[PDB]
Amino acid sequence: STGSATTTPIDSLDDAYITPVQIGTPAQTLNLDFDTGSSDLWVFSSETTASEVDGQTIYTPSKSTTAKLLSGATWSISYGDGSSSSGDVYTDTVSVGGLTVTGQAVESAKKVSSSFTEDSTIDGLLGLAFSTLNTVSPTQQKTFFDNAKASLDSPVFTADLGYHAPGTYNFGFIDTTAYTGSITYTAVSTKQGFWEWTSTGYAVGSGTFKSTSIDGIADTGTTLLYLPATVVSAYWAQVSGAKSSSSVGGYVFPCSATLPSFTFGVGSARIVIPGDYIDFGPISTGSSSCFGGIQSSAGIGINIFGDVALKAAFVVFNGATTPTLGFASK
Repeated sequence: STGSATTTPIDSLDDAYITPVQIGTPAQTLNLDFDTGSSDLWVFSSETTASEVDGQTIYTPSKSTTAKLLSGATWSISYGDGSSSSGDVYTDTVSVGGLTVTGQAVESAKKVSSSFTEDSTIDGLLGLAFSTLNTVSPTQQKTFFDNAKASLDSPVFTADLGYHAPGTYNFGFIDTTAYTGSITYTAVSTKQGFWEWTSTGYAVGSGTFKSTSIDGIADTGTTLLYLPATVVSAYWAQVSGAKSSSSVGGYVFPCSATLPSFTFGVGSARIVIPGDYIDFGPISTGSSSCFGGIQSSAGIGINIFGDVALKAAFVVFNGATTPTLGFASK
């Protein structure tokens, strides 16, 4: 089997991407944030504290003939921005882009933090990291991809995120029309539960490439590119007026700037992020200070190749017995 679904930015800055997902019978369609950095499929639901729902579409298990309470199971997750959610668990039929999994754990939110309530465009998350990170207790649950894998034509999914435009998530096949040149594959460590890999270096603009190993994760659920402070300083030093602002919480730059590109290495191959991809606009409405799309990972504890980086590539998440990651230009 295969599946293919369009993913769409939630706003004009590509702050996140939502993908329609069918849950239950008859289908209830929710727009979920596909997150290769976590491993829980959770949804706003009829069980979510009413004051914490503000415009989201909810899953109502009682209206699904295929929903079953997973008795005794609970979940609770925190994310990198300090947001969180928790609840109980149903199993139900879940389909993405025509690909169907029966018995998928659907984690129903009883509580969500303010950041989730305030974002009316995201109805939940669909985690695509390794199932070892799944938070369901006392019986850990598998991701949608893990459950689908055996049925897939090939044990892969691909992320093809757009810049200020829709893109595609494919399951079970590699669309050879969706990228240019060849795909370069690179090793993955699953030791931390992530799609963790080592970039071979970077360049800033038309500058010379610096060969240096940068360990990090391929994370569709993070907006920006988070890299070591040395790398990030070298980038922003090429932008007149750019500075790290403690009050804003990262590098800012004059909105009048033209940003240089940023290149990262994948083996002997190179992915070029255009400068425009690194512009996240005014820090507040009407400001002439703009927020940068490359930020330091210092104090996160891991480097993160988030959407800023991934949307410059066609990315293969290869879930074969020995997992790997593939990157191509597009």
